[PDB]
Amino acid sequence: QVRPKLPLLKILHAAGAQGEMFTVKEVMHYLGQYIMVKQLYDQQEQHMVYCGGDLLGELLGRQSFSVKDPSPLYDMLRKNLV
Amino acid sequence: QVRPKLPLLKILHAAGAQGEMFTVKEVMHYLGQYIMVKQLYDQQEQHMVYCGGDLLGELLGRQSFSVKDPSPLYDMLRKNLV
Ligand SMILES: Cc1c(Cl)ccc2c(/C=C3\NC(=O)N(Cc4ccc(F)c(F)c4)C3=O)c[nH]c12
Ligand SMILES: Cc1c(Cl)ccc2c(/C=C3\NC(=O)N(Cc4ccc(F)c(F)c4)C3=O)c[nH]c12
Repeated sequence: QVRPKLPLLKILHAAGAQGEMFTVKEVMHYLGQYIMVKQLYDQQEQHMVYCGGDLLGELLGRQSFSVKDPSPLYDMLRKNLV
Repeated sequence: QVRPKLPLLKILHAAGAQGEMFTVKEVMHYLGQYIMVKQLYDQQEQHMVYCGGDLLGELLGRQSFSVKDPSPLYDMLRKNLV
């Protein structure tokens, strides 16, 4: 089981998660939710996430990532779920 | 506002919608959910919706569409709303 730190719960909750303990599938569904509802992906680079000045970005530290290559976010997730 | 038809009413509900009437975009937005959660998009081709055999397929009439060129179910709402 995974209890994230506040900041990511923050993206997390904000995509309608509830609570503190979680799974990794679950942590991946809400971050997807978030990107989809925040509509953060690129209308023309459909796999590219643009989260400049957006709290994901904050948490990832990049302004962009590709989902076709998800590493930098794993290193977010490798970093953030206790 | 729009009265979605059962077979599209089928698909909305599958991604946790409820009711009989919905706006365009909540609607636009459940399809969004159906597709995300069911992984209808191709992981390499992310703007690409691989849906044959799925309810969505035939209701689109099809086996995919380009989420860049949505006219099939922009067309499939227009005949399935309301
Ligand atoms: C990378 C990534 C993550 Cl993580 C999460 C969501 C997305 C994503 C989402 C969408 N692209 C799109 O065009 N729509 C609107 C849409 C809805 C239903 C239709 F049937 C339809 F044709 C069009 C989207 O929801 C594109 N990349 C993503
Ligand atoms: C076209 C279209 C429609 Cl219509 C609806 C949804 C999508 C879509 C969604 C995803 N692609 C992806 O790789 N994930 C996983 C994911 C989870 C958490 C993250 F943080 C993340 F970066 C990536 C997705 O959820 C990609 N194209 C779509």
